[PDB]
Amino acid sequence: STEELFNEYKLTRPYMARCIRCAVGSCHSPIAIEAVKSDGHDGYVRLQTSSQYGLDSSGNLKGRTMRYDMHGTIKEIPLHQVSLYTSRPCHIVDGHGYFLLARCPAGDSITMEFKKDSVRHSCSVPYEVKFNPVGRELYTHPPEHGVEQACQVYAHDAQNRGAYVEMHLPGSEVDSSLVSLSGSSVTVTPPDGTSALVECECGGTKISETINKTKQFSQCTKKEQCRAYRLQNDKWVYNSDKLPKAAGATLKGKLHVPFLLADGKCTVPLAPEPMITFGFRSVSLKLHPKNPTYLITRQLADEPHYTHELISEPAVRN
Amino acid sequence: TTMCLLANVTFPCAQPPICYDRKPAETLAMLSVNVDNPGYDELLEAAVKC
Amino acid sequence: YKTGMDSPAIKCCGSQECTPTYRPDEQCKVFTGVYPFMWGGAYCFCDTENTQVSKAYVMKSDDCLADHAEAYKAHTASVQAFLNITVGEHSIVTTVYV
Amino acid sequence: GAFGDIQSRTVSSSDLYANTNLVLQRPKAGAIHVPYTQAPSGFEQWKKDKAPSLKFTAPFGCEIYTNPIRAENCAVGSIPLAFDIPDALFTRVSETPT
Amino acid sequence: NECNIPGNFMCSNGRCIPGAWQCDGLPDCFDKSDEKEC
Ligand SMILES: [Ca+2]
Repeated sequence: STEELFNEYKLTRPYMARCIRCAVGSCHSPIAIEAVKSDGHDGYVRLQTSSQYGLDSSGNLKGRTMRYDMHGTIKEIPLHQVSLYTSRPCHIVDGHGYFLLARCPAGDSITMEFKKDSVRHSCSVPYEVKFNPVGRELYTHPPEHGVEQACQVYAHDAQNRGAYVEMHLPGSEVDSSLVSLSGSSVTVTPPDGTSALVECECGGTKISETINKTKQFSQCTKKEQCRAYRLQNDKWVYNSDKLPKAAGATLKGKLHVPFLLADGKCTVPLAPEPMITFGFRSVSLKLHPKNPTYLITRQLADEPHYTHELISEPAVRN
Repeated sequence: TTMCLLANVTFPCAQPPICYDRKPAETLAMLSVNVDNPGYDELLEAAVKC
Repeated sequence: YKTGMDSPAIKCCGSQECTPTYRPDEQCKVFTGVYPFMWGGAYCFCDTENTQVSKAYVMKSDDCLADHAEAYKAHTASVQAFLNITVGEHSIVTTVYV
Repeated sequence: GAFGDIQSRTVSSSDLYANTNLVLQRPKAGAIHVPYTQAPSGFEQWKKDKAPSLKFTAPFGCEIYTNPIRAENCAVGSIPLAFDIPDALFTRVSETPT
Repeated sequence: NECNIPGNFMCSNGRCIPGAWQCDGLPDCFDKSDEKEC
């Protein structure tokens, strides 16, 4: 029953947003990044991007794809062309809607990039990504063998749960490949099956909504004075701050978010066994930690005198 | 039970009159006014499929 | 938390206003002297007297259900033991309250 | 910036108190975004500090558990007992060895 | 059996692939156990 899950991001389209670090400078990117969440334990993060996943360029379902917005025309590539990295390369697991799930190492940035023919697209964001160990032994890469604590990692399926984001009317995405000059006037050519609207300032205050017609206007000489917007009544976007909004109550629905933080099981390491030397009312502890290990002691009386210590070197505690 | 709205026609939320593969923007407008609804997920998964 | 942000309301050669919603910690401010850009060129034709409204609010995170901390108050406890009593080779195992 | 900057009354209360020091900032000249500046998650800062649990610090060697909040096996105090024994259980002398 | 991570489907060999990869028209588990009963 995956088609019942995917059917709500069919109402939506990918968009372009402002990314601060692109391949050269500051650009408008089709793969812009809204938020990175890293609160699952063993290295799984969940990116909310400005692209869409698990859908094809039409609206139907293709398996491992990124769907993006390239200056209005929606394009697509396979998922194995898209790579992202924090410090080391991350590994993309799955995608659903505006959301992506990756297995990432710890780092102070996220950079997603894909490669078209001779254009390289990138988007680096200053979003901190952390790695959260489980248990009282602080590893950096999850181990090979040990025991199994309970944990909380981002679930890998796109099951509808009780958490939502809010969708809206896309506003007037302005264009300038529409407006062009005649030999003596200004010419607006809206695309087929799409209505534009034109605001100019060459007479007094001029404004028009045009449909499907190469519609010239007299008294406008230079095309710097006319802005040709674009309109799409269908096809929701996210409530982004990198997009402008429409006029009047703005709201069209809400969608569920995939890959929520669920309870699970995680494998944790097991420290080398301490070597215990006994004496008269005293206990010595030889400790050889492989990776840093909390020692926590307490006494079973009315004053516990608890001791809490991160130990990362070979140490003897009496 | 929960009754959803497109007009003054309180239809059952499991039985919508329209679907997205028929209408591009009327389904989105029907979902627009019915956001404050405890049966919005029922209206949602019914309003996709015919 | 999760700082939610509404899209910027932009009017060309106009002036917006602040309409509140009483969302939690809902800040709103109106900025004048703005010449915004889209991907397809500039957005207004006016140099000055344009207006952009920022609106932000705090809502709780999507993972609030499985990752939250419960603040309680406790007083006047109640002790309860699982005894195993044998009186004259007749044994029971009963939760006694003490 | 500390524990409880979000205060939701229950998990599904739909009315949360929030004091997160949110301040809106002026957008960069030529860009459509909503820039803010707020204090970080006090819940995360509580999780970074977190003086250890009562499972490891409790006096008398208690064993704190979760689903009912309870302690176990705290070796403190003493239980008195009352036995109301019927007279039928008292066997006579000569029906036992001596 | 069941995987340790909740969103995962368990293949024939015990390999846990994501649950949206079951019955997708693409073979991921040994002997196509993601493509047996669809
Ligand atoms: Ca498969």
